[PDB]
Amino acid sequence: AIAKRLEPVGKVCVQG
Amino acid sequence: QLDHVDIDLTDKAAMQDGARTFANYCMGCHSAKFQRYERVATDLGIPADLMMEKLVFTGAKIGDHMDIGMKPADAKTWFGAAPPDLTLVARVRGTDWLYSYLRSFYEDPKRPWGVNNVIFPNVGMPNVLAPLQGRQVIGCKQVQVVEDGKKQFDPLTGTPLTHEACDQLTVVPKTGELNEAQFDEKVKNLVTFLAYSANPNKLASERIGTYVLLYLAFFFVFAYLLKREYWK
Amino acid sequence: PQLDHVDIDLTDKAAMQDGARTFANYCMGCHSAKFQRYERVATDLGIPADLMMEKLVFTGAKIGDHMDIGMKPADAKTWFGAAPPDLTLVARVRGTDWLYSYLRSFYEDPKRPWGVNNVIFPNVGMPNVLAPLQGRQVIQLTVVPKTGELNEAQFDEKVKNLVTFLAYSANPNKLASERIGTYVLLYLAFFFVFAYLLKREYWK
Amino acid sequence: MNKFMAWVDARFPATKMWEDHLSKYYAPKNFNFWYFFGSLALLVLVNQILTGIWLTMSFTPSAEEAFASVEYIMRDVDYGWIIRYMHSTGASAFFIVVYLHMFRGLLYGSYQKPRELVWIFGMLIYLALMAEAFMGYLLPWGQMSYWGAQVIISLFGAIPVVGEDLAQWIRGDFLISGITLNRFFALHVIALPIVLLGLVVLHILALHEVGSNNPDGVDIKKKKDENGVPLDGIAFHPYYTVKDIVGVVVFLFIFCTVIFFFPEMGGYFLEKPNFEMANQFKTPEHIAPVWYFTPFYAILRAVPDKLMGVVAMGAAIAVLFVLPWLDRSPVRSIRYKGWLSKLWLVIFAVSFVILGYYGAQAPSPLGTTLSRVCTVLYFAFFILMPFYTRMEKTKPVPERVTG
Amino acid sequence: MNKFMAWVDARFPATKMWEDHLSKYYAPKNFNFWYFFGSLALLVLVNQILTGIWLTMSFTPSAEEAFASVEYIMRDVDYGWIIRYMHSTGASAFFIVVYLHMFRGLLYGSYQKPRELVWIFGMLIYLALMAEAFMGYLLPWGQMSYWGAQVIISLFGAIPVVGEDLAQWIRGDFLISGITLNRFFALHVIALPIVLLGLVVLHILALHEVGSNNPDGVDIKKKKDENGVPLDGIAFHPYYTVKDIVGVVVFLFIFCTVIFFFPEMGGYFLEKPNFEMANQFKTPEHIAPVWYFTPFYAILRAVPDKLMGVVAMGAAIAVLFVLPWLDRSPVRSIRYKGWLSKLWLVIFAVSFVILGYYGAQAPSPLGTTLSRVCTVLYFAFFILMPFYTRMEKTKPVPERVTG
Amino acid sequence: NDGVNAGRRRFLVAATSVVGAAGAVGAAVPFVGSWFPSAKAKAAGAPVQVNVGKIDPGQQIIAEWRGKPVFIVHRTKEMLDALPSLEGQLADPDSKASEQPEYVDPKLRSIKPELAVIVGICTHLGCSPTFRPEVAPADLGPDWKGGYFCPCHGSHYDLAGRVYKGQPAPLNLPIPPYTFDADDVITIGVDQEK
Ligand SMILES: COC1=C(OC)C(=O)C(C/C=C(\C)CC/C=C(\C)CC/C=C(\C)CC/C=C(\C)CC/C=C(\C)CC/C=C(\C)CC/C=C(/C)CC/C=C(\C)CC/C=C(\C)CCC=C(C)C)=C(C)C1=O
Ligand SMILES: COC1=C(OC)C(=O)C(C/C=C(\C)CC/C=C(\C)CC/C=C(\C)CC/C=C(\C)CC/C=C(\C)CC/C=C(\C)CC/C=C(/C)CC/C=C(\C)CC/C=C(\C)CCC=C(C)C)=C(C)C1=O
Ligand SMILES: COC[C@@H](CCO[C@H]1CC[C@@]2(C)C(=CC[C@H]3[C@@H]4C[C@@H]5O[C@]6(CC[C@@H](C)CO6)[C@@H](C)[C@@H]5[C@@]4(C)CC[C@@H]32)C1)CO[C@@H]1O[C@H](CO)[C@@H](O[C@H]2O[C@H](CO)[C@@H](O)[C@H](O)[C@H]2O)[C@H](O)[C@H]1O
Ligand code: HEC
Ligand code: HEC
Ligand code: HEM
Ligand code: HEM
Ligand code: HEM
Ligand code: HEM
Ligand code: FES
Repeated sequence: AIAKRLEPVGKVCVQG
Repeated sequence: QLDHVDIDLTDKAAMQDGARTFANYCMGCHSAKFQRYERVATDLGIPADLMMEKLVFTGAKIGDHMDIGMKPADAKTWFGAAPPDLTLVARVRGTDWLYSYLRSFYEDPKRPWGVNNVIFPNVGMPNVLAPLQGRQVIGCKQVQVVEDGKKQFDPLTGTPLTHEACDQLTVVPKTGELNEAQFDEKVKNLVTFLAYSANPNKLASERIGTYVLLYLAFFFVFAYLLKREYWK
Repeated sequence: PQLDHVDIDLTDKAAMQDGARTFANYCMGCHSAKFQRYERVATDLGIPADLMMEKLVFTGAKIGDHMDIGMKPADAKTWFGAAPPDLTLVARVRGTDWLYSYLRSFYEDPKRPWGVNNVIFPNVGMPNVLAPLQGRQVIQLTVVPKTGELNEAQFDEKVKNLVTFLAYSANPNKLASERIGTYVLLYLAFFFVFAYLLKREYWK
Repeated sequence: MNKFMAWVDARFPATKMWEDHLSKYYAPKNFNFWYFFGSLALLVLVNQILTGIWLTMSFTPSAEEAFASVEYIMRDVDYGWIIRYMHSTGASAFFIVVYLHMFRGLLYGSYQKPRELVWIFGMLIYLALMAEAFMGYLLPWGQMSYWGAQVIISLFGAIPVVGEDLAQWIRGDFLISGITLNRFFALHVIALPIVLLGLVVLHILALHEVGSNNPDGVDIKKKKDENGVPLDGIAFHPYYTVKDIVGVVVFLFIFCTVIFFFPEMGGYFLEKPNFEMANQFKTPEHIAPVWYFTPFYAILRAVPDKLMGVVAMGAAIAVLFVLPWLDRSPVRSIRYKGWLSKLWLVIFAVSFVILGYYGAQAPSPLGTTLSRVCTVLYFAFFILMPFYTRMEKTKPVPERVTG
Repeated sequence: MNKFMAWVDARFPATKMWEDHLSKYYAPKNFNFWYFFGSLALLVLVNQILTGIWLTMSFTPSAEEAFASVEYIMRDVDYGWIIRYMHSTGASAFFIVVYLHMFRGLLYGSYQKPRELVWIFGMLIYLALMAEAFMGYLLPWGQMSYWGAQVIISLFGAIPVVGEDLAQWIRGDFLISGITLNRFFALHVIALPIVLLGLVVLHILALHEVGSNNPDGVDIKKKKDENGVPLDGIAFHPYYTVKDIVGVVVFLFIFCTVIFFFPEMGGYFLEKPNFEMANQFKTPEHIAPVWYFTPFYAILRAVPDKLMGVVAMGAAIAVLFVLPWLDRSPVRSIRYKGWLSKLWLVIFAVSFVILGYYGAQAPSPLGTTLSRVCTVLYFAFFILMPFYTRMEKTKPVPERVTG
Repeated sequence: NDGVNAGRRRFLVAATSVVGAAGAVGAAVPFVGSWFPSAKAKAAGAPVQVNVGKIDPGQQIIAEWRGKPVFIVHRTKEMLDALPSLEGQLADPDSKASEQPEYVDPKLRSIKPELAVIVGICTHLGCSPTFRPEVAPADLGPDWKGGYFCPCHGSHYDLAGRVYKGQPAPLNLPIPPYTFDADDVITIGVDQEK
């Protein structure tokens, strides 16, 4: 619950 | 004219969302250097590992202050004004001022960053929450009709009766992730976190003060009896 | 260890200027003198401010700045195994005789990390940075002939001037102190006679 | 213990002092609400000394760390926020209590003979307190701190000849900087506390030499019983000690309420702009003094001329020194002074409050007009005192205190 | 002025205090060299307060800037080097003068009845001075400073149960750090100066209540003239005021000689390793206390056990408190005590000096043995006093002061 | 005043005094509590990785671990043979009463004999002892065999960190929790695997 609330805004798409 | 916001410092979820917003959209330019990640996690109920993983982006330790890489002199050169430390900004400006300021950015091509602020005219801050709010402009939109405080709501639907006004902050449709209510809640959570940061002792202060006042009432009863008696 | 006595003259402006030159060129690479300012060193040594900036300020600092250096203490401690201490007060921490004997007591010791040891400061972490001037000194200390720019007498003067500047750096108020103290003591001797006579008059 | 006290009394005048100052020291029995404030001033002074000693354990008097050290106290030090709020609220409460103390002196003619020296020591205490609070307000090193110090020390630049040199010498620098911060910290933490403690000692000693006034202005010493005790006199200990204990508890209730619920007091006990770090290059839109300096500020702002404004602000405080010789009333208490004295005391209180209220805001037309009018009235309360204290008709002072 | 003093005296105890304490206060006329040191201690306390106030205007009580701020005082502040040397040499002179004062008390039995309270207040002053000097010595934040603070705070770690927790609480940290430095700065700069001022006031008040002893130990109050003035008594003002002025001038001559020519005094007033910034990881090869703390340090170093060494040091100072009751001699002055008292006072002086001398250098075999012998002699001077003050035969005390 | 009610006066005085004393304790709570380690102090410290392959025989290096100096000494053979010869001079030769990891040698007080990692803080009043590997210094006596000598009050430890008898120091120098990440690299602050 807290972890979802605190998710960083920037999402990075990584190879594999 | 500021907009009132009812800020609940006992809401851990709201403060957590505000802390996330501050760590992501705000700590790029603004520091909270008078405040430690460890204390923020303890007061917001965030586990230390979770705080480290989710809110500490600068490689600092949990007990370190919320410092940022942007130096005040560099940022003053770049923006024309140094982004102030935001630990105490809630105390410096108040929560209503912050709530109105973060929602009052509107496009203004005449300005260095293309935006101006109703609350803080000619502010040097770029509109960094534009992706969330969307494009906000000084345009024409529907505003509730008011005549000498005679505010008209719809008796049946309970929604406002509105007329067009042509000098209002209007968000261009389908330009931001969040609608007006969602951005309102985002800004409310951010201002709640800032209010906590400015005064992290508020809740403990109220508790301790309640106990102190109870004790002082007790002691006053005894001192008053010892006075009125012995004055006979 | 046994130290060599050196007579340090803090009124010798030329000697202190040579010592300041040696400190700026050979010593400020690793050591700071961060508790004194270039401006005050220039004023006390009789060096013009422009001349001080041109000849002794290599860090790009202003005349009024502390004699700081780029080598940070943590980095130097990692690199050398020991942090080069700030030398502003070293003449008071160690004394001029100890400094004079130490800067002349470096000899070659291959077992050491920097290939040198010191009689005064055994197993010291200092590289022998004045080797070009003194030459190759080996163990009794003897300098290998034709290995340094200066002979024994010329190098001793260089160390003496450097130690003299270090002596001044540790105590920049010594000359002004002895001048003021002379007048304070003269006044107190003058005041004592009046106080003594006043006491003698009353105690009859 | 009896034997222990006998041993001490042979070697220390403990019982003698106790019976000379607190017990067997007969104060008028008709003290009222207005006589709580000397003991409350002592309590606030003790609070300031203790909380300041503890803040000093964590405060850093450097321009680079003063504000950060204050936040370290507020957040990192265990209960440090409590101590800091005790200190700030205690400065504000010190001025509240001291102003009510001085107003009691005005009300009951307590500055008049024989208490002229008591009043003068009290005014020296007030000067020391103003200096102490001014130098303390610089210590946080916020925007208000820095810029108020800047303006207040620029006032010393208004002296026609030596003004600029004197201001630079006071600052210790060409501007307000960390040198000024450290200097004011040293003065505020030791020198002025020592001066204030000595002045309070002298003040209480003078009072006990001449004895306390009372709300009726009756010289209770005139009427004494067969034992030599005034008929209207009661031993300070225990009666007024317990009364002052009750007053101290009430004051502590208010003080702790402010500390734990409203430490800022609407931005008057802790000014909002002072929560922003001092910026030598950006000054606040409106810079105002702490509330307890606002009245004199208004006076200084009421005078169009700079040097004349500084002189008028200084005289606003200096005239209270000569107050004992300005009052020519045959009676002490306002209860028995003529209508003119009552009217002028009301006018002075209203003018002081209005000056403080309008010195706390940015200049305004009505504000400026009322500030000038109230400056005139404030100075007329003193300048006309020697006249309207004689013109009025005073009531006969009763032989015995009323109640 | 006559009229001005008449005005003051009706409102202040000015003349009465002057004639009770300084004038018309008849002290024995046979005060010698050993009676200069109370006034000199007062002067050194005033010097310490003033110089420390001026140092506090430029000192930064942070681990990052304390040493740098001290050098800033020495080099950048105009005459700041003078003030700092006055302060350090004044601490050393404070302990010199206080030790000579205590030794006068030992010589002439000034601790005996009726001056037990005078002696106890003096011992409280000495404890406050030890604490003040220790906490001041930490402030420069040199190697001496840091490691002396470490050792002395860890002394509290010797307590079997609450020792470690108490030491951590005193530190404010898990090791000596800027927290300890700042806390000790606060205690040194305000709390203990206030305590010392209060204790000095109490000390002098007790002395004036019971009266001053004299070298002959003659109670001059027994014999009085028809006016009530003791036959051997002279007004303290002007005779002893001028004598103390001469003593003050001589002390100032020595003090200024040290300040302006020998401020370090061979490394005993300003220690050489304290010119190196504090290093948490490098302990100086010769970590010795300031000279005036060496005698007790030696005592602690002479005891093989940790806790027993700490207790022995504590008991070395605490024993001086009970001295007024250990001395059962029928006479006050050493001039009329038996050979045993003179021999044991010589033994105590020699033991104290030897402990200080060997406590000022690194451990040695002869040093250790002499430290251990002088530790037992120092304690035997007190533990055997109740016995050898009765075994000895005392000369008759003259009815009049000799001279 | 007519017939003061004693007992009631005594009770009220006592109750007011007790309540005021409780309030005094409460008002002291902030001042006493502020002296405990603050958030600045509680920053703690992380384990330090030290490369010990470059330590010459009979030499020592200082590692900064949690604000304390750690003596990492590369012990030569001769001092290792000498260490058992000192057991008659040591208060706790087997380290029964000292603080050390459960996995270090009770006598050598190290994971490997040739290297000793010791928390370099004297167990009497807490100062880092001076490292004196020399055999028989004039000042340290002829019976010396190398070790540590506290410069504060002259506390003798052997090269294993064990305190000599009759010494201000009652305990052997603490051994920090450390491991060998590699034959020449240790880490101070983390226990070694069982
Ligand atoms: C917006 O803005 C504004 C506001 O703001 C926001 C305002 O609020 C206000 C309103 C302002 C107010 C009402 C606030 C008022 C505040 C104040 C009053 C603050 C003022 C404070 C200062 C600026 C500080 C000024 C301090 C000064 C000038 C005093 C300086 C004192 C010294 C430096 C002391 C000198 C030191 C000395 C003499 C050393 C001691 C010397 C010795 C001799 C010691 C003894 C030595 C010996 C014994 C040795 C010699 C031996 C002798 C004598 C021989 C004989 C021996 C014997 C001992 C007998 C305004 C107008 C404003 O618009
Ligand atoms: C080599 O190396 C070595 C050297 O070195 C180099 C050495 O030198 C030495 C040699 C050592 C020496 C000889 C040195 C000796 C030096 C020393 C003795 C130094 C020791 C100093 C310290 C370590 C400091 C220790 C300090 C301690 C333990 C004391 C701590 C005190 C406090 C924290 C104060 C407590 C705070 C309180 C209680 C606040 C006050 C409370 C209140 C209640 C205030 C009032 C409140 C109110 C009024 C509100 C409540 C209202 C009430 C009461 C209701 C009624 C109302 C009314 C007012 C009546 C050695 C051995 C050594 O080998
Ligand atoms: C163990 O005794 C120490 C000395 C003799 C010890 O003389 C004693 C001389 C007297 C004195 C100062 C001593 C204790 C308590 C002192 C008292 C406490 C009370 O306090 C007060 C105040 C408080 C009140 C409550 C009570 O009264 C007093 C009135 C009382 C008091 C202060 C008065 C005086 C007492 C030591 C013998 O030393 C041997 O020699 C070596 C010592 O280190 C040890 O050798 C080992 O360690 C060496 C490392 O150097 C290696 O060389 C070796 O190889 C290796 O074998 C060996 O173990 C050890 O025995
Ligand atoms: C979350 C997205 C943010 C919040 C909430 C705030 N900021 Fe900023 N900001 C920036 C600059 C260069 C300034 C100075 C502008 C000027 O002085 O004219 C500011 C200012 C503010 C203020 C005003 C505080 C005051 O006391 O006046 C507030 C309340 C504030 N900011 C809140 C720059 C930036 C920036 C760089 C791109 C970012 C990412 C943010 N600000 C983010 C936030
Ligand atoms: C880097 C190559 C250095 C230069 C160039 C100089 N010094 Fe040095 N110094 C250096 C280190 C790494 C150390 C510490 C050695 C150790 O084992 O602790 C030092 C130390 C000194 C000292 C000792 C001071 C003291 O122990 O209190 C002195 C007196 C000293 N250095 C003087 C000095 C002079 C005069 C130099 C120019 C001729 C000089 N140093 C250059 C590193 C370096
Ligand atoms: C009459 C007595 C005193 C008064 C009126 C007074 C007033 C003040 C004021 C108004 C402040 C500003 C507080 C703020 O706005 O943050 C302050 C700060 C400070 N004071 Fe004082 N003070 C007094 C005595 C003392 C004493 C005796 C000490 C120390 C011994 C002290 C130490 C401090 C410190 C360290 C600060 C900075 C921390 C802070 O601002 O809270 N004060 N003082
Ligand atoms: C700031 C710290 C002060 C303290 C601690 C203090 C203390 C006291 C105390 C305990 C009393 C006796 C009780 C009482 O009358 O309330 C007293 C009386 C008095 N005080 Fe204060 N005082 C202070 C400041 C002042 C000031 C600023 C003034 C006036 C400028 C003043 C003027 C007087 C007078 C005139 C009296 C005696 C009058 C009477 O008996 O009615 N005092 N003071
Ligand atoms: C440290 C600051 C001190 C000050 C300012 C001070 C002040 C004085 C003064 C002015 C006198 C009278 C004049 C004189 O005897 O020279 C005196 C007497 C005395 N002092 Fe102190 N003193 C201090 C410390 C001490 C200490 C540490 C002790 C003992 C432990 C002590 C014990 C005594 C005694 C017993 C007398 C009476 C001497 C006699 O009557 O012969 N004082 N003091
Ligand atoms: C009995 C009174 C005092 C004694 C015996 C005393 C003793 C000392 C000593 C020995 C030092 C170390 C100086 C050094 O080694 O360089 C020191 C430092 C210091 N003291 Fe005190 N002190 C006293 C009172 C005061 C007071 C009242 C203040 C402030 C009002 C003060 C302020 C300072 C400061 C700022 C330092 C650090 C700067 C420096 O080391 O020169 N002292 N003190
Ligand atoms: S510090 Fe090691 S013996 Fe005291």
